[PDB]
Amino acid sequence: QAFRKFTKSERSKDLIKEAILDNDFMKNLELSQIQEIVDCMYPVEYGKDSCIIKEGDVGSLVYVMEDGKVEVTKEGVKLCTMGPGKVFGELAILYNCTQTATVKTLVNVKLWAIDRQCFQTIMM
Repeated sequence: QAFRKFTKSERSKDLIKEAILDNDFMKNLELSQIQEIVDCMYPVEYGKDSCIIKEGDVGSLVYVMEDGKVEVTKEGVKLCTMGPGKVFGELAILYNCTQTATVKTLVNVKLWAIDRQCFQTIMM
């Protein structure tokens, strides 16, 4: 039952909650689960032109964008761009499978990540 609270700003808590409630796979979580996810999220930064996750890789974190923009690609096609308040990486963890798409930064990016063990603890 791995878990750890990371102290963060009120704006960041609101951003994580908005991202959860905006995603069809996550938006029906109980309030207690939403808060546990908020608490277990920790900050990560990736410089511009950096792959966050690559298609075909095993999942390790669930990500919520905080600042900057990422491009999601598959088979060399831009699927979309993702800015603040968007979740990604949850499917690989929820369905214990590899990443369907690559996510690469277009500019310097800040995001919130939750370790798969903590996400698994909360979903249980």
